[PDB]
Amino acid sequence: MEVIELNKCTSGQSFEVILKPPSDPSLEEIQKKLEAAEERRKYQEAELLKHLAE
Amino acid sequence: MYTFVVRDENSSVYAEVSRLLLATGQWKRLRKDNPRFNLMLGERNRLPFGRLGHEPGLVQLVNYYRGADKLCRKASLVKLIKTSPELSESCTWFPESYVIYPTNLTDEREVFLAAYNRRREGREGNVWIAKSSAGAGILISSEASELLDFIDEQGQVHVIQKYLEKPLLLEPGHRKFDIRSWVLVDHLYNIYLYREGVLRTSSEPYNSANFQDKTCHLTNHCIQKEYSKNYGRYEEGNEMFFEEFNQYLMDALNTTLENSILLQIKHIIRSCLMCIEPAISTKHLHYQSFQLFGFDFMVDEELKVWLIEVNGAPACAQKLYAELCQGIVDVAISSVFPLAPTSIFIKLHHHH
Amino acid sequence: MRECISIHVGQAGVQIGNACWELYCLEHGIQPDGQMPSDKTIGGGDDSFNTFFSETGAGKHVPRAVFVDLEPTVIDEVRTGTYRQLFHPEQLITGKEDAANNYARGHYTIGKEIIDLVLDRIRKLADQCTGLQGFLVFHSFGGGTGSGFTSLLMERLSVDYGKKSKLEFSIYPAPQVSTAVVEPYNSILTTHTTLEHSDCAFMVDNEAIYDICRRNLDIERPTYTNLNRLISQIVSSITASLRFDGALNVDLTEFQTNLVPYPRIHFPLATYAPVISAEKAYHEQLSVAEITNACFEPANQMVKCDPRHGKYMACCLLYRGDVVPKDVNAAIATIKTKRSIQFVDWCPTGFKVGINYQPPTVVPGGDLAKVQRAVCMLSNTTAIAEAWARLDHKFDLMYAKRAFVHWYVGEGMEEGEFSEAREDMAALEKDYEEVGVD
Amino acid sequence: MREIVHIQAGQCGNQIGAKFWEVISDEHGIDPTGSYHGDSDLQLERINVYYNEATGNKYVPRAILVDLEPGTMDSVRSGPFGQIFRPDNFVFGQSGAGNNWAKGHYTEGAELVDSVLDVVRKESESCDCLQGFQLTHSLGGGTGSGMGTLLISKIREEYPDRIMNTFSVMPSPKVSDTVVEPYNATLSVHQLVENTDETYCIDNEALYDICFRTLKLTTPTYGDLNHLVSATMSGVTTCLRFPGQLNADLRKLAVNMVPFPRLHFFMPGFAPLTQQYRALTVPELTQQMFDSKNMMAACDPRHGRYLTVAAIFRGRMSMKEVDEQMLNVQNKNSSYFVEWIPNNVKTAVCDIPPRGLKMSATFIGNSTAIQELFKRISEQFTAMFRRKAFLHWYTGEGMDEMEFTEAESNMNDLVSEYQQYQD
Ligand SMILES: Nc1nc2c(ncn2[C@@H]2O[C@H](COP(=O)(O)OP(=O)(O)OP(=O)(O)O)[C@@H](O)[C@H]2O)c(=O)[nH]1
Ligand SMILES: Nc1ncnc2c1ncn2[C@@H]1O[C@H](COP(=O)(O)OP(=O)(O)CP(=O)(O)O)[C@@H](O)[C@H]1O
Ligand SMILES: Nc1nc2c(ncn2[C@@H]2O[C@H](COP(=O)(O)OP(=O)(O)O)[C@@H](O)[C@H]2O)c(=O)[nH]1
Ligand SMILES: CN[C@@H](C)c1ccc(F)cc1
Ligand SMILES: [Ca+2]
Ligand SMILES: [Ca+2]
Ligand SMILES: [Ca+2]
Ligand SMILES: [Mg+2]
Ligand SMILES: [Mg+2]
Ligand SMILES: [Mg+2]
Repeated sequence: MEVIELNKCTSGQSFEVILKPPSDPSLEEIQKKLEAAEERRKYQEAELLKHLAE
Repeated sequence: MYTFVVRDENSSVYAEVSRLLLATGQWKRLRKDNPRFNLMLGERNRLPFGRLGHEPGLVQLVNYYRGADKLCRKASLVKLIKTSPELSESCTWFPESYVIYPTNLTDEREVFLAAYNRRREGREGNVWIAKSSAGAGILISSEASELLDFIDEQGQVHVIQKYLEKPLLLEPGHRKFDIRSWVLVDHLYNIYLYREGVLRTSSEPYNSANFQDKTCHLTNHCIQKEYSKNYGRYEEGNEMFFEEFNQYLMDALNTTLENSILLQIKHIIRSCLMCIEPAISTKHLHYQSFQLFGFDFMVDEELKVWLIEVNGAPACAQKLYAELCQGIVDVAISSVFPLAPTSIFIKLHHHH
Repeated sequence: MRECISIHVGQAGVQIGNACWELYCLEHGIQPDGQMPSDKTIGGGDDSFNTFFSETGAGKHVPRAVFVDLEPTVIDEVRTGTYRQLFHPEQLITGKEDAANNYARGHYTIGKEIIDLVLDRIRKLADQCTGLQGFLVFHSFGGGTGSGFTSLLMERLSVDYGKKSKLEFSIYPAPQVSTAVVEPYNSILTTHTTLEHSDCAFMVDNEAIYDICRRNLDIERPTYTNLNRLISQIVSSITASLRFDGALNVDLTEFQTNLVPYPRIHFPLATYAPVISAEKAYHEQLSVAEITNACFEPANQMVKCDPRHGKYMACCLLYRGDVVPKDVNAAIATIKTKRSIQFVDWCPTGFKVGINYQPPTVVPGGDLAKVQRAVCMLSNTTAIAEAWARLDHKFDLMYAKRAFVHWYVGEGMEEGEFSEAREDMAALEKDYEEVGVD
Repeated sequence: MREIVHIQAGQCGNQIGAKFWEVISDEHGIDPTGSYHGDSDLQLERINVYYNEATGNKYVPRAILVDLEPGTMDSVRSGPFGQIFRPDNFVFGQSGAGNNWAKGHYTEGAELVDSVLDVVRKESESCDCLQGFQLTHSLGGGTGSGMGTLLISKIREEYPDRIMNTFSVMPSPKVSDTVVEPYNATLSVHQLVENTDETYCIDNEALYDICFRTLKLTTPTYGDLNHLVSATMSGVTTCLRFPGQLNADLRKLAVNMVPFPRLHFFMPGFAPLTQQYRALTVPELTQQMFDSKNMMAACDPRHGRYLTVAAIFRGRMSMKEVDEQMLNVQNKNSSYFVEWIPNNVKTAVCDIPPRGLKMSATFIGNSTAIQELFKRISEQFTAMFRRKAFLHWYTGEGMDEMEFTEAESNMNDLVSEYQQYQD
C-alpha cells in the first residue's frame, strides 16, 4: 500500500497507489476505395437504366 | 404467460423442471435461440452470461451462477480453500490436497512431497488418492512415486489429496459410502438444503490391504453397478436414504443423523457458498441466477464429516426427482415469476 | 499549453457535443455570448481552459469544435440555441440529406463528397493551435453518419495528422432508444475501419444511461436531453484534466499511456457516481468510500457488464469535489478486502488517482442534484468484451440471412467488407479472452 | 426540407387520394382554400413535406392528379377541398382505359404519360431536397394499375435514387367491378416488385369485412371503404408529417422495414375501429392494432411471420405504458416474429391525434403472410388464363400471351420467396 508521485496544485492533486507489483492507408489508397465504391454504384445504375431502356 | 428456453437436453433434473413448467399451463417453451425468454435452462459449458439481462422489459433468470465453477472444479476447489481467508489452509473439514500439473506442462509438487516424506518418517498412514475432473481415471497408492508418475502419463491437471483410511463402515457388510446432499441457491442467495439426501454405498467389504481393486473404495453409482458383484444386495441400487441411515445410527451408535453428521454438512455448505458469494452474487446484476449443487461428503469412524467435491450439474436419486424438481420451481422459478408445506428445504440463514 | 479539437459527427455526436460545451461553459464561467470575466488576459493566454477555447480580440471564448451532420435539422438547433453566439458559421457543417442509418451511405456515397470540406474546416481550427495534441471525436455506432462518416474521417485524420492522438466517445446501440434495425451492422463496420485509427475509445451504452436515468433520476421515460446531460457529466469528468490545472491525464497521450497497454484493447470502462435526483427533498451526502465503492457496482457503469469475471489492465480514479488523498486510500484498502479485483499478472495492481477540488457543475434546472463529491473510474477490463459479444451475435443473426445487406451493396460497398469486418471483431473477442481468461 | 411529391392515378387512386388530402389538411390546419388556421406550431413544423407555400401564406398540396377520363377528377375539383389543388396539376385524357391494364400501360396511357412527367418535373424542380414519391392507385383497373405502373417506371428512370412509395388497393371478387381485375393486378404486382421501395397493400376485401363485421355497416360503399384508407394513410405518414425519430424519412423507413428488396409489401392496420365516446386504453389500442380483424390486407398474420413491424401511437398517453404493452405483445407472441432480425419491432409516438380521437395507433407490418394475398390473385389469374378467357381485350392492344405467362411466373416466384423466409 504505497503512494507515489504526489502532485499538488491550487485546483487539486494527483498521486498513484500501488497495492502489489506485477509478475495506415495512404491518401491515395483512401481515394481508390472511395472511387471503387462510386464506380460500383455507377455500374449498378447503368444496368438499371439499361434494363429500363429495354 | 412466462417463457423459457432449454439449452441442455442431457439434464435429467431440468428435463423434469421443464416438464413441470409446461404442466402449469402458465409457462411457454421457446426455441433455444429465441432471446425473448424469462428463464434459461442453460448449457453446462460456455453459457453466454454476457447476453443475459439486455432484453428491454424482460426480467431474465438463469439456472447457473457465473463463477460457481471455482467451487465445482477439483483443482479450483483446492485453490479456493487454500487461498481464501474464510476457509484458510487449516480448514479442518477438507482433506489435505495439492494441485499437481503433469510435467509435460502454481504447481504444488515439492510441497506435496514434503508433507509426504513427513508422514513416511513418522510411521503415520501415508495413503493418498489422485483424481481429476477429466475422469469418467483414479489411482489410490501409498507410494508417492506411483501417484506422480500416473499424472505425467496424463495431460490434464490433477489433485492429490489424503485418502480417508479410517472411513465409517456400515454393518452388516463392513462397507464404505459417501453422502450426497442437494443444495439450491436462489436469486436472493438463500441457501436451501434439500431435506432428502442419499448414501451411495459400496456393496463390497472395505479392504485396506488392497487399493488395487477400486470397487470397495470408490462409492460411485456407476462403478458399483458395473464392477461390483454385490450390487443391490443391502439396499436397492446401493442407495440408502436418510430415514434408514438415521435409524442405523440410532441402533448402532446411539446417535442421530442430525447431531452426528448433519450439523457439519450444513456448516460446510454455508462456509463454501458464503465464501464465493461476493464473487457470484447477482443481487445488483442486470440478470438473476440460481443453481442446484451436489455436495459430496465422507464420514470417518469418528463421525467427522469431510468435503469431497461439489458438483455444479448434479443428477438426482430416481425416487427424489419429483419432490426436488417441484421444490426447484417453487423457490427458484416461481419466486421470481409467480403463478396465478412444510417446505422440503432447510434454509441455512447467514449474513450477506 | 496544447490545444484539443473536438469533432461531433451525426445526431448523437452533435447533441452530446451541445450538452458538453454547455457544461464546459458553466464550469469555466463562460457566458453564452462567449465572454469570460475571470479571464484577465483579453484576446489571448495559454491557460488550461485554452486547450478547449480560443480567444478573439473582443474577449470571446470560442470552442475548438467542429460539428458535422449530413442533415441540417440537428445542427440548426445549435445555430439558434442558447449558445448560438459561441460558434461561428464555419464551425457548423451540414448537408441536405442524411445517410439513412446506412454505413455505406455515410462512408462512401455521401462521405466522399464532403470529406474534403470537413478537413478544410478542421484545418482552420488546427491553424489556430501552437501545439495541437489531437482530437476528441463524438459519434454514435448506429447512425449512418455517426458510423460511416466517422470512420472515413478517422482515416483521413491519421493521414493529415499522423503524430496526433485521437480519442473517441462512442454511443453503443440500445434498442430501448433506437429505431434502426441495422445498427449492429453499422457498429461493427465502423469499429473495424476505425480500430487502427483510434488511440482510446470510451463507449457509452445507451441501455446503461437509460437505466441510470430511470433508476437514479426517477425518469419514467428518459429523453435524449436527459441521456445527454448525464453523458456530458462523464465526458466532463474525463476531459477535466485537459481543461484544468493538474498532473494526471494532462494531455491526450497520457490516456493511452495510462489506460491502453495493448493498442487494440483501447476501450476503457467508465463508471460514475453519484447520480442523485434533483427532485429529491434532500439527499444524505455520500462519502469518499461510498462513492468509490459504487465504482464497482454494475448499476453505475457506462456499459452493463460484470468486471468480477474479467481482468483489469489499468484503473484511474477521477474525483471532483471535497476529496483528500487520505480518504481515497482508506476506501481503496476497504474495497480490496471485499471486492473481486483481479489484475493481469503483467500489470501492477494499483490505481492512478486524480482529484479536482471543484465539485461537479450541474446545469441549472437539470435532473442532477448538486453533490459535494463525485468520482469517475476509468478501468480497462476484459469484461467490456461482453458488449462486443452481444453486438457480434446480433450481427451474425441477420448476416446469416443477408438481411438488409442489399442496402449497403447498393451504395457501392462490397459484401466482403461485411465478413472482413466481422472477422476483425472475432479477433478482437479472441484478444480479450487471451488476456482475461486462464 | 424533405419534400414528397404525391401522385394519384385513376378512379380509385383519385377518390382515395382526395380523402387523404382532406384528412391531413385538417390535421395541419389547412382549410379548403389553403389558408392555415391551426393553433399549434407542431402543425407547420413539417408542413412543407406535403405542401408548397404560395403567395399570401397559402399552402398548396404537392399533388398531381392523373386519369384517362375526366369524370372522377371533376368530382375532386367539385369536392370539399377541390379548390386547394394546383389547377395545372390536373392531367387527364378523354379516352378512358376500360379497366384494361394494356390501355393504361401501352396505348392510351402512353399518349398521356409525358404530360404527367412534365408536371412531376415541375414539382421536383421546386423541392429543396426531394425525398421521393408516393402514388395512390388501385391494381384492378386500367389507369391506376396500368398507367400508374408506367409512371413509376418512367419516374424511376428520371429519379433513379429517390424513394418510390405506393398505396396500392388490391382487387377482391367480393368488391369487384370487372372480372379482369386479377389480370390487371398480376400485371401491376410485377411492376411493383421491381420499381417500388415500399407498397402498402390495401385489400378491398379486408376493408369490406371491417365495414360489415366490425363497423356494422349493413351496405358498405366505396365511400365507407375510403374512410378506412384515409385514416390508414394519415396514420402511416404521421412519422413523415410531424417531428420524430423512427422512420421519419422515406429512405430511413425503407432501410428498417425492407430486409430484402423484393419483399417490400406491407400490411397496414389501424385502431380504433368503432359506445363511440368511450375512452380507449393503451392495452386496447395494442391488442386491436395487432388483431387480424384490424388489418387491411385480408391476410391472417398467424399464418406467417413478421420480418419487421413499425407502430405509431398518436395522442397524449403514457409512453412508458406504450413501451410496456408493445413489449408485452412481442414477448407474448414471439413465435410470429422472425428471431434472426433482433428488435424488428419499432414504436413511435406522436402527440397530435387524428380528428375526433383522444388517441389512436397505426400498424405497419412486413409479414410473410402477405403471400396469401398474392396466392389469391395468382389463383384467380390462372383460373381464367388457363382458358385464355377475356385475353382478347389485351391482345387487341398489342400484348402477347407470353407477357401474361411471365407475370404469372414472377408472382409465383414472389410467393415462393415469402415462403422460404416464413420457414
Ligand atoms: N445518447 C444519445 N444517443 C443518441 C442521440 N441521438 C441519437 N442517438 C443514438 O444514435 C443511434 C442513431 O444514430 P444517429 O446519431 O441518430 O444517426 P446519424 O449519426 O445522425 O446518421 P444518419 O443515419 O445520417 O441520421 C441510435 O442508437 C440512437 O439511440 C443522442 O442525442 N444521445
Ligand atoms: N480423499 C478421499 N478419501 C476417501 N475416499 C475418497 C477420497 N476422494 C474420493 N474418494 C472416493 O471416490 C468416490 C468419488 O470420487 P470423486 O467424487 O472425486 O469422483 P467423481 O467426481 O467422478 C464422483 P461424483 O462427482 O459423483 O461425487 C467417492 O465415493 C469416495 O468414496
Ligand atoms: N377502396 C376503393 N376501391 C376502389 C374505388 N374505386 C374503385 N376501386 C377498386 O379499384 C378497382 C377498379 O379500378 P379503378 O380505379 O376504378 O380503375 P382506373 O380508374 O382505370 O384506374 C376495383 O378493384 C375496385 O374495387 C374506391 O373509391 N375505393
Ligand atoms: C363493387 N360494387 C360496389 C357497389 C361496392 C363498393 C364497395 C363495397 F364495399 C361493396 C360494393
Ligand atoms: Ca485569456
Ligand atoms: Ca495514427
Ligand atoms: Ca389516341
Ligand atoms: Mg464430479
Ligand atoms: Mg442523422
Ligand atoms: Mg372504375
